[PDB]
Amino acid sequence: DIVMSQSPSSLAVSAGEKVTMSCKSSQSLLNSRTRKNYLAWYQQKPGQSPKLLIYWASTRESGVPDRFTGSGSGTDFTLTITSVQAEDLAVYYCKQSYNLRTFGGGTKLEIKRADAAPTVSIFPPSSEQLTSGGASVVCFLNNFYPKDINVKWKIDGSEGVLNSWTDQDSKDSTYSMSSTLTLTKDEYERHNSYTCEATHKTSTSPIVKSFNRNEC
Amino acid sequence: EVKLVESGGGLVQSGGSLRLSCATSGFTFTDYYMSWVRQPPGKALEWLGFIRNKANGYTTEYSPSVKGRFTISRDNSQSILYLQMNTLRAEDSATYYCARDHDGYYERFSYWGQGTLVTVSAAKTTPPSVYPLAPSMVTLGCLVKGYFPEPVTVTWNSGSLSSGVHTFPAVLQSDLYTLSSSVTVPSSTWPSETVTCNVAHPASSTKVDKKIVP
Ligand SMILES: C=CCO[C@]1(C(=O)O)C[C@@H](O)[C@@H](O)[C@@H]([C@H](O)CO[C@]2(C(=O)O)C=CC[C@@H]([C@H](O)CO)O2)O1
Ligand SMILES: [Mg+2]
Ligand SMILES: [Mg+2]
Ligand SMILES: [Zn+2]
Ligand SMILES: [Zn+2]
Repeated sequence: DIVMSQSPSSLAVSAGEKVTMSCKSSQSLLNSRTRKNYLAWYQQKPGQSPKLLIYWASTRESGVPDRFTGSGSGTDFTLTITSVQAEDLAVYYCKQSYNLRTFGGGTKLEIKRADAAPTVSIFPPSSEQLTSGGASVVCFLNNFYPKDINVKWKIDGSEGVLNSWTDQDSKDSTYSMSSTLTLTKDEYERHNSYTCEATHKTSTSPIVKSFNRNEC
Repeated sequence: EVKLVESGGGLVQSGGSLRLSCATSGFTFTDYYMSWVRQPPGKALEWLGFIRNKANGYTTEYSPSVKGRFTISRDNSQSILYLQMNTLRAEDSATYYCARDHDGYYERFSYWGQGTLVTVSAAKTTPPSVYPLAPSMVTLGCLVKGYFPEPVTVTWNSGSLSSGVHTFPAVLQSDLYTLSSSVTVPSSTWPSETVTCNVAHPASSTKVDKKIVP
């Protein structure tokens, strides 16, 4: 059959640097009839559809930046991005169309940027949820880098939690993360202080945000 | 302007069937092969099959992963592409894209639709509960809690607030999804001006506006 393989699985590059990525096919994609390689590259930005960048191995689609260049022949192909931009954050796929079509497994390009501390916000449960017997406390850890981060919840001073990180931001190359603590109303009502504490490598001091139920 | 727009995805039980459509415009439909490609959440693109152009008899081909079980057809009067899916299984859960394919000259998929999400599950449809997240700059949110299946859409001020917005990917917990969205605006602008999250959950036809009130 025709097996398409890509490398690396993922890598991160700083804005302005060069990105190199590879695509292999189990058999030659060089069509003897037209003497072209039936190999195309697609870019898929977070939560977007794939978009054509390059086809016939090296032909850059109109509207696609000069910084994207496809190369290689036969079984081996390379996508090169010079002077990478923040907006270039995406999974990049190669695809043969020599015999039906087959996509490679993709290469995830992340953007390296300077370390940035998160902005932390805590939100008490809404009365419209409380009416119903539940109490979700939410903390946003917004616009930080790098991705690793620790969140602790403290209720009246001591430590049902859902965490979610966003994809990397296509503009400032930051990540954000939400932490949601869900309690019953009966349990929420037993305690006064609710605290989320974010520890990130940007500071040895956790960022602490809190509210007290008596102050609501 | 070339347009492709898939519809028809949502929740279906194991063993059931489902038919997707892809409305096209802006190009000579019959000149073109058309393909379907799917993508399970967080995974790679998978080519599924194509239907050829007029010059080639509108014949069909399929990946072995789906041959015998999926069927591609086309309406040449209305420029609509179809995918018939039968005997669906868990692994068929995915975003389905239609893409414009070969014209006899170029080797490329030039255009792709926005995608339609198919979920294969025995779980019931459950609409979301939508809760406000209120406390130089101020960060507000909406919590979109306890829904199934994916997806939901979240906008802010019917889309006029687009900068300083992010939506946190949904997390599945005990058979339901929850997600949240943040919006950051100048504190001189809220609560003095209105901030509202607009939430839709197509599977239950849920439409919600939630004003963030101080
Ligand atoms: C129009 C015929 C073939 O086009 C396809 C196809 O299977 O429909 C689709 C194309 O994307 C491409 O994969 C070609 C494949 O390259 C075979 O096409 C040629 C060839 O390149 O040798 C071209 C012309 C005639 C054809 C066969 O010799 C007879 O149909 O081969 O396949
Ligand atoms: Mg307790
Ligand atoms: Mg056959
Ligand atoms: Zn207590
Ligand atoms: Zn055939």
